[PDB]
Amino acid sequence: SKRPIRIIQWGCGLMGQTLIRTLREKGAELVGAIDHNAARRDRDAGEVAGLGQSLGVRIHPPDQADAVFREARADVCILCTRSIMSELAGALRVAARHGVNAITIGEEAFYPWTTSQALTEELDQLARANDCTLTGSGFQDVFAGNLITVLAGATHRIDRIVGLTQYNADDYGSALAQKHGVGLDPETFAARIGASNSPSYVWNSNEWLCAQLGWRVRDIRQQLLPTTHTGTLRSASLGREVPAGHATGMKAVVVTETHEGPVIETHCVGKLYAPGEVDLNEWTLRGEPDTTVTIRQPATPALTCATVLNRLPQLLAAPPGFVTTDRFTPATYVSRLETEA
Amino acid sequence: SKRPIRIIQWGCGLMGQTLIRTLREKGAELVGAIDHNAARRDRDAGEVAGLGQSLGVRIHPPDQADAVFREARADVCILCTRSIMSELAGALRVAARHGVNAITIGEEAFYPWTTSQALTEELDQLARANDCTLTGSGFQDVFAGNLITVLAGATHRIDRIVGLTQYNADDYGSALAQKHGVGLDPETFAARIGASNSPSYVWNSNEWLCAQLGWRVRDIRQQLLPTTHTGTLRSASLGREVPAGHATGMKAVVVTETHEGPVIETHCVGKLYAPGEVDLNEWTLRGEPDTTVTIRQPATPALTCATVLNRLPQLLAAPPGFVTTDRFTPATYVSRLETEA
Ligand SMILES: NC(=O)c1ccc[n+]([C@@H]2O[C@H](COP(=O)([O-])OP(=O)(O)OC[C@H]3O[C@@H](n4cnc5c(N)ncnc54)[C@H](O)[C@@H]3O)[C@@H](O)[C@H]2O)c1
Ligand SMILES: NC(=O)c1ccc[n+]([C@@H]2O[C@H](COP(=O)([O-])OP(=O)(O)OC[C@H]3O[C@@H](n4cnc5c(N)ncnc54)[C@H](O)[C@@H]3O)[C@@H](O)[C@H]2O)c1
Repeated sequence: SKRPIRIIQWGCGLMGQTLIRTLREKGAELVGAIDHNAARRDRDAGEVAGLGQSLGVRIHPPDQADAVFREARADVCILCTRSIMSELAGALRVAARHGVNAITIGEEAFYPWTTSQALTEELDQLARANDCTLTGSGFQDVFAGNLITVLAGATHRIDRIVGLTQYNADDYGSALAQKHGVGLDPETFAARIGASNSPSYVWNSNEWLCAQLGWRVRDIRQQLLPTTHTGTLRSASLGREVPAGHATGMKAVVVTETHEGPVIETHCVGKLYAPGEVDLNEWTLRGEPDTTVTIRQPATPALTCATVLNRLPQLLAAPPGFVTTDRFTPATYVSRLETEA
Repeated sequence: SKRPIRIIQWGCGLMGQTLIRTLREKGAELVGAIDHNAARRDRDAGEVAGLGQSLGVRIHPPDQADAVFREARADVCILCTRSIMSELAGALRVAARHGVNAITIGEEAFYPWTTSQALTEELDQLARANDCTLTGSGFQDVFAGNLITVLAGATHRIDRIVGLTQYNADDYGSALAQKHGVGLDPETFAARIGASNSPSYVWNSNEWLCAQLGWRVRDIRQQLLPTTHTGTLRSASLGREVPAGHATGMKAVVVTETHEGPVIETHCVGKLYAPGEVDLNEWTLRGEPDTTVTIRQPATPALTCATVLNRLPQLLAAPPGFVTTDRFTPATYVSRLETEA
């Protein structure tokens, strides 16, 4: 027989709400929900996710996470909270301590082996010790990952891979807007965002490409610059107007050099959109031959969530540890989130 | 403890010439060459492939194929000759009888399990008896194959996959132009091409998609129509002028219906090009979300040959038999075509 995959949603904001709705559509069961947001604490997860029915799954604050793991008998925790390993590791450790597989959309977690080596190695040991799998997925998994490596499989010689990924700061929560300097004046942007130069999502996803292609990274250079508009734009996530000339978000340019020779140059743009702007995804493999792929207006949030749910059967089957998706076969379409009973 | 992969090129026309040059750039060695073409017979394969320096590999006629396989001690035979299994079987039997892995760009061979079931089962048993693997690859492997299934892994619900593939009937040899009815008057086209309704490349590649997605085919419907131009066009492959109103090639529409419900609808055009026409590759996964992917002017011949060479390490490692690429992980970029001792 088959049974529902049993999921704990940790982070019940925009992406977590989409996942609660879509996991139920595919026959999975929400068995726990954790969020620290004062407005969502104590509410039913079905209500917060916009469903027509109460699920009888109360949103618990993270200080009660152990009790929800013990009670829930979950197969997997999906973690949609923060972007950087230091801010994900706490939740991933709770999942691993309970022997529960976890998959996060936190962008650094896609490939954190060099940017947060100590935390990743510690979680890898802890996941191995508790016979469960931790991984990072989301939009990058295909759209800055296997889309490129599938095309590399048809390429004679790669000299350079050149990428552009653009997403709408207002499709996501305050964390993403903050990381992108949305609403900062030019000086504060340069001082807080530019100067600290924290790895953009494509620093890690470029490393993921090199790992899957069998290349060794020899140098990484990133520049973070503010984006701008000629008019006022509004950030719904931060609930403030952004004057013309203030940062509407940021453009990251990452150049990843290899010992082998090929280079990966990726532009990563997260900003408020002026009228008629849309998400972009375009890659060129330069060499023999040159190949250019364009996704026409990728539905970035939907593609992020669908990839996570399609990964779950593989996550359940995966060997224990912190296992990044460069070590998996590509996500396949799964009609039903049901598992052998 | 590694050595060059040893290749026999069977078919030294346009694709075979590209393969002889490219295989060497990736570290493989040409150990045999077969072609029935009176103009290439007895010439050096390096010379025919446009190299500056002779390789000391004479092109042999296929009546001498056994003797060249016995001498060559090949790892792989690349077969670039004909399109349909009945016309490839002769060469695939020679490869298999000599324990040599074979990969063909013959379009039916991509997924021949239902269109040529008996030949496929016969070759499977012959390959298993000789500890070697036969497979079909080429442009379809990614561009009507794993490009679609990688995007399916980011999709919540698939209702329909709709594809358009257009290629230049003049980039390939006479066999492809003939399969497409190039230069036929409308009556002869109807009588020979339209009426027989032989499987277009996307009949087999849509079956390949269903196999990889875990769908069961319930019906396949194809219509073949001639393409036309308003002016005379020239086929370099046939050395023929094609007057306005004669078939410049053919457009296939294949609708592949599954038991599960999703449908794959693929439009496939192979023809002579009027001024400004280019190759096209565009796919839409309709459902949730809708995703459209476009390849800008794919370098279809270069992509065909590069995919074949990238597949070779997998072909060597593959279990014995007729093993279609739906059973492999996607082709990966290979810098070095080497194998153990
Ligand atoms: N493709 C991708 O990988 C991808 C795409 C979408 C979003 N993201 C990332 O995922 C995260 C969530 O995005 P979102 O748009 O849903 O944001 P959101 O702000 O709408 O977030 C979900 C919730 O997480 C809560 N939260 C944060 N830290 C928590 C913790 N330790 N414990 C409990 N609750 C916690 C917040 O209160 C919020 O309610 C962000 O870091 C974003 O950058 C990644
Ligand atoms: N992506 C793909 O899968 C793909 C793309 C390119 C070509 N093809 C197919 O592959 C074939 C080769 O294409 P090409 O452009 O190299 O054509 P080509 O005419 O240049 O082919 C090479 C030569 O093979 C010879 N040949 C045919 N049958 C033979 C046999 N039994 N023994 C020895 N030699 C034989 C022919 O005389 C021909 O000149 C065509 O049928 C074409 O339709 C498929």
